Amino acid sequence: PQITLWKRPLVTIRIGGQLKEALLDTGADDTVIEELNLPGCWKPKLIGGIGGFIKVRQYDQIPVEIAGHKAIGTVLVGPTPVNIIGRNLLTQIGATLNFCGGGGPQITLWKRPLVTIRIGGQLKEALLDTGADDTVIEELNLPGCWKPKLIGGXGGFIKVRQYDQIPVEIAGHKAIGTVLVGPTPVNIIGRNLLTQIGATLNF
Ligand SMILES: CCCC[C@@H](CN[C@@H](CCCC)C(=O)N[C@@H](CCC(N)=O)C(=O)N[C@@H](CCCNC(N)=[NH2+])C(N)=O)NC(=O)[C@@H](NC(=O)[C@@H](NC(C)=O)[C@@H](C)O)[C@@H](C)CC
Repeated sequence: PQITLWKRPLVTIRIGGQLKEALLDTGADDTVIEELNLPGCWKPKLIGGIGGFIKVRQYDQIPVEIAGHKAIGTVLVGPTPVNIIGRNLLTQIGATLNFCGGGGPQITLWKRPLVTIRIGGQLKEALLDTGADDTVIEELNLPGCWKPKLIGGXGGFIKVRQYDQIPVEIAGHKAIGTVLVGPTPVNIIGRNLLTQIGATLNF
C-alpha cells in the first residue's frame, strides 16, 4: 500500500497466530510488542527510547505477517507503550519512505533515516520517525513564548518546551509547525512535519 501520515500508521499484524495492531515505525531499529508468549528460547535485552530504557525478551526468527506481507525476524516483547514494527521487519516487506508521494527522495530503512534539517538558523541531523506524533529537537534556543509539555515513549516521559509556528526545512523541503525542545537523545521529525513534506510509507 501507500500510507500517508495524517493519522498514526497503524496496521494489523499476525504474530504467533494472534492478530494485533502495531505502528509502522521508521524511528525504531527493532520490532517491540506488548507482553505476550512466543514459542522459543528468548534472551533478555535492554532497549531505549526518548524516556529511558526498558527490559525486553528477545525472540529470533519469528514469523510476522504485516498487513499481509510476510516477514521472519527478531521480535522484542515487553512493556512498550505501543506495539511497533521497526526497521528490522520494515526492510523485509520492502517498506520505504518517500517524499512528495514518490517524486522526491526515496529513503530505504537499512540504516536509520537520518537527514539534515534547518531550524532557528542552525543545521542539525534528525531522524524521520513515522512513529512520532510530534517533532522533538535537542536542547536549543528557539526565542519566544512556549508552553510546558510532557511527551512519552519507551522508558517513560520527558519534559519539553512547546513552541509553535517554527519553520523547519527538512532535506530542503520547507515545513512550519510545532517543535518540542528537550533532552532527547536524537532529534526526531514526527508526523506533524512529515505530512507537510508529503512523506508517505510505501510497500
Ligand atoms: C513507543 C512509542 C511510539 C514509538 C516511538 C518511536 N520513537 C523512536 C525514537 C528514537 C529514539 C529517541 C524510538 O523510541 N525508537 C527506539 C525503539 C525501540 C527499538 N529497540 O527499536 C529505538 O530505535 N531504540 C534503539 C536506539 C535508541 C537510540 N540510540 C542511539 N541514539 N544510539 C535501541 N536499540 O534501543 N515514538 C515516540 O517515542 C514518540 N511518542 C509518541 O509519538 C506518542 N507517545 C506514546 C507513549 O505513544 C505520542 C502520544 O506522544 C515521542 C518521540 C514523542 C513524539
